[PDB]
Amino acid sequence: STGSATTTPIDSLDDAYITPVQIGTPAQTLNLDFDTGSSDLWVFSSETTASEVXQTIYTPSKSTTAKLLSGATWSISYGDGSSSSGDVYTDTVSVGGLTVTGQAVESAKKVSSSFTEDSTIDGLLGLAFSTLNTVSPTQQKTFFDNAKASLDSPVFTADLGYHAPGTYNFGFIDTTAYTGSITYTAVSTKQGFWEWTSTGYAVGSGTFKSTSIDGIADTGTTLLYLPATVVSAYWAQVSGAKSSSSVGGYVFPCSATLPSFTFGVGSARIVIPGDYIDFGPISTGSSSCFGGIQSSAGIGINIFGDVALKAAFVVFNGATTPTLGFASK
Ligand SMILES: CC(C)(C)S(=O)(=O)N[C@@H](Cc1ccccc1)C(=O)N[C@@H](Cc1c[nH]c[nH+]1)C(=O)N[C@@H](CC1CCCCC1)C(O)(O)C(F)(F)C(=O)NCCN1CCOCC1
Repeated sequence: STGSATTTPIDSLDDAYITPVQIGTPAQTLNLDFDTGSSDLWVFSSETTASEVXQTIYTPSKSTTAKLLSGATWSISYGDGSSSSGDVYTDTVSVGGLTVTGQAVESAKKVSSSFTEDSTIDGLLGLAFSTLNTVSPTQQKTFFDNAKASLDSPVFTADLGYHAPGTYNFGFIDTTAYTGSITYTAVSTKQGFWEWTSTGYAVGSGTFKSTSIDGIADTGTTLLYLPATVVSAYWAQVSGAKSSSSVGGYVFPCSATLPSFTFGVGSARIVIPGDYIDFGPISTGSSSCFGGIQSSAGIGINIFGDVALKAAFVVFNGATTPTLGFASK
């Protein structure tokens, strides 16, 4: 089997991307943030404290296929400080026409304020490795892990758009969605992520520096977070750019024509166009824009988030020894 679903930016800044997910019988359609940096499928629900709901909710008692997973609970927090917790059902879940039975659906009893505040995100669908799942006492498998037995190939692909709709595919590689060929690189699962080592980088039309960059492919992070020295080298080529203590990163004049940023995948190169690195105005109508490449020093891990991923066609190869593929597009 295969599935193919459209993923859409939630706002004008490409802050996040949502993808429809059908849960239960009859199907309840929720828009979830597909997140290759975590491993829980959790939803706003009829269980969620009412004052914390502003979203479409899952009601397990309206689904004939929902089963309570007795004794199971979950609690998660994210790098940006947000959190949620609750209890666990198994139910039928479909993405893009691909159906899994027995998927753990983590029903939120409570959600943090940033979740309440974002009307567009009805929950998360984690796509990192199942070892990061937060259900206790027994961790639960991701949607991808449960799908692998039936998929035509144990893969999924991310084709995120720049201010445009894009696609998540499960079980096949669409050869018409990219140019050139895919280059694969090794993945370490020791921290539960799609963690890999980039072979280096270049700024604009300058030289490629072969300094290894260990980081994670994370569709649930907006920006590209790289080592301080790399980020400094990038913004050195932007004459109005400076680090802003108060705003929380590099800011630059919105009228700048930004250089591209190239990262290495083995011998291959993925080029992020300059305008992808313009995240957007600090506030509507500002003359200052926030950079899309920021230092990873505060977060402690390099993150190839959406600014990077949306420049590529990305293959998450979940064979027993997983790998990550990148192609230009
Ligand atoms: C506006 C912004 C200044 C650019 S922002 O950083 O706040 N944008 C958010 C995404 C967002 C956009 C719009 C609406 C709501 C949320 C962002 O990029 N958050 C990252 C920031 C980050 C990463 N690292 C340090 N900081 C994040 O937490 N991403 C997680 C998923 C997000 C959470 C908020 C809701 C949307 C999904 C994440 O899962 O990708 C993660 F990898 F960063 C992470 O937190 N992974 C958790 C892994 N744990 C390990 C232990 O086992 C449990 C799982």
